[PDB]
Amino acid sequence: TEVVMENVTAFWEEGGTPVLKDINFKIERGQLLAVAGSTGAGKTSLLMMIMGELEPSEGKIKHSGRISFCSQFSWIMPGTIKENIIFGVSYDEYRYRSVIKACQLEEDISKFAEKDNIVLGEGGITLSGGQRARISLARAVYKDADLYLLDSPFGYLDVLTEKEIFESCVCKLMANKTRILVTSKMEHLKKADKILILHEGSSYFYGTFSELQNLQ
Ligand SMILES: O=c1ccn([C@H]2C[C@H](O)[C@@H](COP(=O)(O)OP(=O)(O)OP(=O)(O)O)O2)c(=O)[nH]1
Ligand SMILES: [Mg+2]
Repeated sequence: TEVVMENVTAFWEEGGTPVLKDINFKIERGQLLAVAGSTGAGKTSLLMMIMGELEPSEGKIKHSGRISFCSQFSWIMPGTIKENIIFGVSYDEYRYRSVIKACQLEEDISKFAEKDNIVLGEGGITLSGGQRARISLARAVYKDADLYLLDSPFGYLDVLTEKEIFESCVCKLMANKTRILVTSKMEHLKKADKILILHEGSSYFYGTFSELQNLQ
């Protein structure tokens, strides 16, 4: 097992409403967990618990290894698009090119005369929301880690682009890696090894897409 939550309850504020209530799941090494649910349901908070920024009041948690986290709020720091993606990690041409292809960024980059040395975050180019989201995803996927926490990374993307990048990046490029993906899209739940649907902190559903279809 790579990540376990067992009867986890947690609070951001002592004496408040629990942000997570009796949460249970298990991910084996290399599997994909999809975490779904409405705004405020506790999805980012669950990721924060895995990253150690929120401790459980009840229950047990297991996880080891390096984490790579992709925030639901895309961000850019001053520097080239290549510097933003490798972001202090050692550079390898093949690895970098595999990530930008999987994130459909080779298309965007090929159109600039400076190519991967185009400068971001310094008042020149103003990136679209979709461009910033794919750069942020690429940054998180480039990092070598044992666990990838991808919090709603497909912001500003149309449904076909989202589908293509989910398949090329999350399913193929990252096929060997333990992944938690916060997402609500049907294909992503169908392809995940397990699904956790949160509602107001509680487990609305936990199991597989097939199990949910069998309840209809
Ligand atoms: O530092 C924090 C983060 C969250 N909350 C609260 C706000 C909210 O009532 C609850 C759930 O927030 P979360 O960000 O975990 O929800 P989400 O499922 O990620 O919502 P969204 O889909 O809008 O990202 O946790 C806090 O009090 N403090
Ligand atoms: Mg969130």
